[PDB]
Amino acid sequence: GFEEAITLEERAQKSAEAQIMLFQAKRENVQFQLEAAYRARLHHVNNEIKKRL
Amino acid sequence: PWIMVFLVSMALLWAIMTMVFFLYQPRSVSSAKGFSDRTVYLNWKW
Repeated sequence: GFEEAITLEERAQKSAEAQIMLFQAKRENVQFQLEAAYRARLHHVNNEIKKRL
Repeated sequence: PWIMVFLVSMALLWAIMTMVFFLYQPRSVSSAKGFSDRTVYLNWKW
């Protein structure tokens, strides 16, 4: 039981280490949304010019 | 001498009673099973 409790604490420390990559995933999630919104407008502008043509 | 015989018998009864009181088997049956249920885990900043 003491050996198992050590390994459980080892996993808890590793999950604390992976908190940083979660933050990067949140940062990329924000950047993905801003890209999908801005590029659709760029697609919409191109479609509007094609509509004018 | 009934008084002296009574006192010895009662003193014997007290001595047998004390010997019975410590006549037992201690056990240690508290393992670390509850330690395995104390997995402290960090709340993630969602």
